[PDB]
Amino acid sequence: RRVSARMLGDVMAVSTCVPVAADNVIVQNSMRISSRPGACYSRPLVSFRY
Amino acid sequence: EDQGPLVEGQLGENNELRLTRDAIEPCTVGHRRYFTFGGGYVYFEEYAYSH
Repeated sequence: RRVSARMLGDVMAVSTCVPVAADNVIVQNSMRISSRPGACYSRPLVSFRY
Repeated sequence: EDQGPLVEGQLGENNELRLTRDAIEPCTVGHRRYFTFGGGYVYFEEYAYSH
């Protein structure tokens, strides 16, 4: 099942993720960081509701 | 050997014994890590051995 993990050394931990419908998610028209010129996010931003 | 002197080292992966201690990282709050040791594991919390 879809889960998130992080190395706990030689073993891994796991947490169950909650699903979200597609209609409850939207991508912004731009990524631009007006507060810091020269810095750009590597992935697009999003806004959603559970 | 059974009668040999004690050597300084650090544990590694898959029960590997490293002779150099250089895997230093900044201390993080709420530390927690299992590490393979022999046939089982060794539990650590807040960088302190547990059991």
